[PDB]
Amino acid sequence: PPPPPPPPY
Amino acid sequence: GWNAYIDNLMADGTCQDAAIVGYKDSPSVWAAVPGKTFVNITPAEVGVLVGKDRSSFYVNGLTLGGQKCSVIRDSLLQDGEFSMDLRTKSTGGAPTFNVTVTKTDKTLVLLMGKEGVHGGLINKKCYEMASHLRRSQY
Repeated sequence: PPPPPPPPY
Repeated sequence: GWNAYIDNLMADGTCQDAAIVGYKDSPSVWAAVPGKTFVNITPAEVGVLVGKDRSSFYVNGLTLGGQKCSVIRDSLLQDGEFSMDLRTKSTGGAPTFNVTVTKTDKTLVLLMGKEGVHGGLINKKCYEMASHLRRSQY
């Protein structure tokens, strides 16, 4: 998996 | 940024659906394959997944996105192997697929393989991504 994406929004 | 995880899981043509659902506080689909099934996962359905009854959906099964599935092996809350294996209850018709739901700290990674794909292949794929997610504090 790539880097952790931002929170939802 | 979550778009890349779905693309990642689907990149090798062995899967037909995938989703990352947050389950803490208010369950919600953070990213899912469009036009498919997991995109329609409901908070009630997520409720059953992380619920207290671990041997009741065993004879009555469960649904993900309206789709009825069969719990074949449940270890979602088990220390170490936080995974659950299901098959798609094609009670009607014929086509059946292997599904795996894996749990991390804030999410559930869901994966559905194409017709004929070996279950452990879907299990491996789902488990390693969630392993990446929890090491990154997710």
